[PDB]
Amino acid sequence: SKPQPIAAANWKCNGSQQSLSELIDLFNSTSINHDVQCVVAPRFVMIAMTKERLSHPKFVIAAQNAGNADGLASLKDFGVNWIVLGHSERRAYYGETNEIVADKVAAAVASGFMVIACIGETLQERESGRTAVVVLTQIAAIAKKLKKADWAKVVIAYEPVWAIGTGKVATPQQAQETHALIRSWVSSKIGADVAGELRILYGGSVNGKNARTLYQQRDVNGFLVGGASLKPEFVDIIKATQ
Repeated sequence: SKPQPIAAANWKCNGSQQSLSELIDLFNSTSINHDVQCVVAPRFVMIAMTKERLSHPKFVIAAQNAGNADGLASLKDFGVNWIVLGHSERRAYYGETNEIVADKVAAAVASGFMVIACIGETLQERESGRTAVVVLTQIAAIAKKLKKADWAKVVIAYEPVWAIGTGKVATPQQAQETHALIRSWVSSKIGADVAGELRILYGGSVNGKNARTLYQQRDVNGFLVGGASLKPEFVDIIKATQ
């Protein structure tokens, strides 16, 4: 049976204090009837106001990236206990190595954070048939820096770069193939119980209309949402996870 689903909002640099405060009031006033962990990641300079205003018991606040000693101590002091590491984008755009993100996941877990690590291929890798190789390389790099017990604090988000902000969502079939491959590797290499309890979320052009038929697939455990998370339809994406 599936582990607890997650619905995560990444606001990037978008929204004013007023527009974001309207979304928070909507979230606060929503009755959620099933078991789900909801996550909101505001820009750094909006973390304090979000902290003060967000009250729903099924919601936690996350930071948008954390590159060690430095900012981890600061975020921990401020009450923030989740981080979202956007590696598929940073790799594609700037050349960020797989070892860098692996080291960040390990350092965050050792400081007590829950971590959503975003892994994924480029348009060019997908078209050349290399999705499996690319994705398996990323998960393997992360695993090298972890011990078995650490996996309880890790969540994977499959976020192919061609689906981010483009309007081109993966089909339920494409998401299921990738999620199944990741889980299979984890079962063989790390352990069968670890694999069964791992959350694997899908991200890239998720919306209120397409979320339900993505969630039905065997190995999909929730969503990472960018553009549509700045809109009332985020509540529909939460409801799609049952």
